[PDB]
Amino acid sequence: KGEMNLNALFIGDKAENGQLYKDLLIDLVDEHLGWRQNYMPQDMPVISSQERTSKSYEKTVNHMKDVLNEISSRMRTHSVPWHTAGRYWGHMNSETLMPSLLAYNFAMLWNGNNVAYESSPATSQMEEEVGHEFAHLMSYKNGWGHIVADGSLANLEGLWYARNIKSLPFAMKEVKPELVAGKSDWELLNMPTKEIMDLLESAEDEIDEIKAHSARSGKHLQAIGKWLVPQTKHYSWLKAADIIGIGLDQVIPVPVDHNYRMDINELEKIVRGLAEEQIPVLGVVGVVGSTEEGAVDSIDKIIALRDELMKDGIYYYVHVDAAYGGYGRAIFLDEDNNFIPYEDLQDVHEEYGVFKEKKEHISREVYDAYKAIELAESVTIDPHKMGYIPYSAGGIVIQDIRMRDVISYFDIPALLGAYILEGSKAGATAASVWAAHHVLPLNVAGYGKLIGASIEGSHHFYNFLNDLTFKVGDKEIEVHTLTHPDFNMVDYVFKEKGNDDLVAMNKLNHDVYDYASYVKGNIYNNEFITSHTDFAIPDYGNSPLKFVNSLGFSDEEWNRAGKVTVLRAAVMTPYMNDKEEFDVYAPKIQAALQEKLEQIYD
Amino acid sequence: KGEMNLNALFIGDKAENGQLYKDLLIDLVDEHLGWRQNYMPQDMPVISSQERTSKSYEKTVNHMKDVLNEISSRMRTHSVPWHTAGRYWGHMNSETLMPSLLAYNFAMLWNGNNVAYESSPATSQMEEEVGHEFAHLMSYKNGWGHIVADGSLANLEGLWYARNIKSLPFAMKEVKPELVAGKSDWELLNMPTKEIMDLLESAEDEIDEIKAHSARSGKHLQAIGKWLVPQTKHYSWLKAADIIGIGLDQVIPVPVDHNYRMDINELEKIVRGLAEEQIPVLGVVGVVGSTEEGAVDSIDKIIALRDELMKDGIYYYVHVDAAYGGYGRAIFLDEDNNFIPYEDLQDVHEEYGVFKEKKEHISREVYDAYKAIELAESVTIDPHKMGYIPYSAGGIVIQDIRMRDVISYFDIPALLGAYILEGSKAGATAASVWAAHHVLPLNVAGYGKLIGASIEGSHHFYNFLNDLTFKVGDKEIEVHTLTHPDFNMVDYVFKEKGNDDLVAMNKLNHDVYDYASYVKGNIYNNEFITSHTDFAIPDYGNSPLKFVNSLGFSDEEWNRAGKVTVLRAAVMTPYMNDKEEFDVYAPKIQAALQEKLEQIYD
Ligand SMILES: Cc1ncc(COP(=O)(O)O)c(CNN[C@@](C)(Cc2ccc(O)c(O)c2)C(=O)O)c1O
Ligand SMILES: Cc1ncc(COP(=O)(O)O)c(CNN[C@@](C)(Cc2ccc(O)c(O)c2)C(=O)O)c1O
Repeated sequence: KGEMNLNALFIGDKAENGQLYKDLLIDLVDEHLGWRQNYMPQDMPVISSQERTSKSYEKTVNHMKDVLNEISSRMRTHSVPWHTAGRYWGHMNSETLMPSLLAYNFAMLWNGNNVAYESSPATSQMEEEVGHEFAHLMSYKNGWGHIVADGSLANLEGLWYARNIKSLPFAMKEVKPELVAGKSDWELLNMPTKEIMDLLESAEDEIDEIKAHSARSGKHLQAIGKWLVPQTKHYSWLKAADIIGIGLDQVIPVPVDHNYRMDINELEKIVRGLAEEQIPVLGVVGVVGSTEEGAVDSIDKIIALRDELMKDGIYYYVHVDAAYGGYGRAIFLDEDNNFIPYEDLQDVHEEYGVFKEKKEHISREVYDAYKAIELAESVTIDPHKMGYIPYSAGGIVIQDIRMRDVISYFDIPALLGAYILEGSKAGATAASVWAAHHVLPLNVAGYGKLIGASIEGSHHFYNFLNDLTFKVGDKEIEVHTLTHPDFNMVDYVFKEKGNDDLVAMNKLNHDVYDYASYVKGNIYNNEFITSHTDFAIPDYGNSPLKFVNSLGFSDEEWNRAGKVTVLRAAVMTPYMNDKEEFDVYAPKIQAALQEKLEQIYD
Repeated sequence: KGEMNLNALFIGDKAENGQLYKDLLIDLVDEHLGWRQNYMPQDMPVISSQERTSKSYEKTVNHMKDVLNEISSRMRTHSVPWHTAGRYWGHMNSETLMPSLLAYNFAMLWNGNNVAYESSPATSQMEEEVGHEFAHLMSYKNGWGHIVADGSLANLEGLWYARNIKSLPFAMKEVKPELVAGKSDWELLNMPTKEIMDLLESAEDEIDEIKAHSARSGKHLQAIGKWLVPQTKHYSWLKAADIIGIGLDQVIPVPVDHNYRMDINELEKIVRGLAEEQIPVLGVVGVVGSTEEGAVDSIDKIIALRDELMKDGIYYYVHVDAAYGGYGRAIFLDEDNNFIPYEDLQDVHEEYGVFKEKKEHISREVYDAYKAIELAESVTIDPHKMGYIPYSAGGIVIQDIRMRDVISYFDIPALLGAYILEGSKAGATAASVWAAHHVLPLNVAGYGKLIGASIEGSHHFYNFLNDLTFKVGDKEIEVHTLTHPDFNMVDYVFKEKGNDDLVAMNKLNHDVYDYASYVKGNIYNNEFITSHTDFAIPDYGNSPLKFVNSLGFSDEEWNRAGKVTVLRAAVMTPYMNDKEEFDVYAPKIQAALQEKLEQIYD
């Protein structure tokens, strides 16, 4: 429809569109109450007119008012103001899409459970569409998807899929050896996922028994392999191994590079060596959007490697943790859902308003990674992150809908609970995601413009911080950024011009956070709020060494400190894409930081 | 505060309190927008006055209106009208508490994540209170609890707790044998949960290593035991075994009686025999509130047995699945949180308005079961069920807060995600439960009156159906109820006076449902809606035999049909507690059923 103002799809940092929200909220509530009054309209109201004027009613209503007044006080005292544009530079949390908030409230009035079509048939159809929409976002042909409570529970379901998938070859031999005839025990534990599926889908009257001898029985859980994850992974993955059964001991950290993306060379070493040891890879986890750095792993090279190892009879499952950057793929899809060629990206992004300045914003290495998500088997995608959908809304997407039969217990499912890890779920959550996917198409005409604004605002902050020098009473403090953002997270540190004590930078940056957080002061009066993370050698290795040395520290001071405290800003605000609007909040950030540093040292 | 009208704590079956809802909704939204405008009030609105009058804005707003209009159409076409009182007699779904709906919407405007205190400190304190409130509901002293996305995910976390708990004895010997010195391998796999906890809490500088050798490593998952569940259990438990690692093969169905409650004698047989086989019980699952019958298992006798077997060195973990009836315990607690003596129940329930007619409504056998929930280790409680809190809100409660350290990864937790199975969670979900727990105390002064009304309305329907005879063209059809409700679910069947074909009753009852559902007709025009369930011998055994024979069928016709189709009504409406209000909807149900049966046969 030509052009779409994102400035109307949010309530606003200063409640600029608060009447629009309130008016559409009331219009929707009024439509639900009309539905209610006109279901069995011959029935007269059970709550009488005199009951609603009684003292019993007034005392109950006044008590509700007192409880809601206490919720209001606590929420307006101890809550964080990330709705503001150029003052919040911290965690992956900004404003949520008004269409989604309006739709959750509307559907919550029906209280539908999506575990069963019978409970809410309309919210259930919406969830199936949302999964078919998640598949077409990931270019998965004949794929599927479902909303998960959170992204940690979706990462778990991924391991559930793979755990049960690698267990199927061995089980097939134990129930219908005919399917896996002439196959070495090790050729079974290195069978491609497509073949395992094609075989199972062939044995119609045997799928149940093959699955009864699968990992669902509890056997072969240590034999299916070792889960390979980036070392800078999320604890959801550690927890996933513990719960699924493989155990934390069958998790191997794959080292990351100085851009904090998995070292594909090192992955090759780990995989090839474990295969010489005849131990399989249950699977490798690729991360698009790192928890602390916004780093996009080279899914392109992870999948390229898989192909090269298949010639040597080694296959691994690939699950993409795109909890953060999954919605980010929309910046690469046209209105016909085709991946835009890179040579045309900058031109298409000017035609659609994704980016306001015609320059490179996305590296071909991140483009190539986002593209190869279609060759992976499963993806964790979190609407409650860069989908700007309200919590709790996570998501999983599978490359082949048939895969759901490896998790299946017993067309739109009539019992989604028999195709998912969780049980009872809100259909309001589905209406929230469907509304957002329908106001904002999962392409360059909708979510692309929103993610583009997040990225362009991250780049303006990056360029602002890379020239920031202060002056705190004969103490010049310079700001230094960690790496060029692969998405929209800009990490940064503060340093005294001539302090070669990393423990002193790690204390400067800890003190900047302390002031830029609830730790010190009232959060309703903080002029700049940011996030903090420690990069410790136990988990990050010497991946930050290049950075620490660039700032003038030694490899011994690094091993002495044991870590670097980095400040993190996931720029999810969609208001700082315009350099002009950023240049208003620029002096407001510098002035705030000066005072903050001036309180730290005096 | 004397007396509390529940008729003001709901929007209404005919939107009687829709202005109150809308007015408190707008008052709350207005309080949030004021908070937003007055955080950094020196900042001028980024969305300009002219932007909000532009055609770009109007076209975007009109598209949002069109999407929300499509959600409205689909939701008002294919949704179920359970808000009505005496016309919906089906699944555990009625109206949700207005205080909770108002509070979710208010807190959703802050979009707080409860996985971390830093994200929303106010919603996080509310969740800790809600868990301390769940513990005092279950009389757990020094206990704790947390909100789970759903009850299936809470049942999983229970198995996570027990799986890791039984694994601790063996692991203790492998890291600090000193703690479990002089203990047989089998005395370790039959150690009481308190001792395992007291031992682990003693080895301060070793807990991490003991846990690293626990089931979290992936070892000893088949050695920890067999999970014992009622045969009429929920598939969440089957799924839980598959995911946790023990596997579906280590799940033993314990047979139920003709009241569809676990046969404690049969449990004794299974437990004692498996102990002679030297195979441990990972744990036994007790169910308060059955999925299809509303049956309360004798936790009293399950725990009594545990004590008796401990003399023979056999201990089992007990997890209570009170997803449905957990909130039901409030009907037994005084304003000082003491369990009311049974001899006084009827008198206290008249003093508090829990029951309007002074008669027995709760059997001493259900009282005794609800009381012994305090001796169990963990309980699944679903606010999104009989807590009348909106979906998705489930819950877990642990008898000892220290138990969280067996699941712990790394005062109010500063990272609840390291004490729970899930990750990112809505703080709005917490504000919804906290609001309900604060308007309705978890005792006889709040939730007791609501659950009492649900139960008294279930009893009036039970007594109505037990004398219901029709007349469909020389075909007299009589209604027969399954069992006396243990909570608020009344199961029932329809039968032709002289049809001894159970397959014909199972078709009569299937046809009654077909008409009383979305299967046949428009659901906005259904005058009576009910639920259906098949009781098959594979899962229910000969537990329905007494019932089928009472209706005049033979033990051969039972084995021929293989099942009985039962109609189910979980009376969660709080409006039918008054016989006078029920007697209005009584003729409206009989008239509807007559027509329904008259369509089936002609
Ligand atoms: C890269 C990555 N993958 C998966 C997940 C798990 O997702 P989910 O939270 O839905 O279960 C994550 C985790 N992301 N969540 C955060 C960023 C949440 C958070 C927000 C604000 C805070 O103040 C804190 O402390 C946490 C997390 O780190 O857990 C992920 O990053
Ligand atoms: C006794 C019992 N225990 C645990 C659970 C799992 O709880 P959760 O749903 O929160 O994950 C259940 C399941 N209860 N859910 C229902 C009753 C849901 C449902 C409502 C309406 C419908 O039309 C259908 O089909 C299902 C279920 O049976 O799954 C439980 O009963």
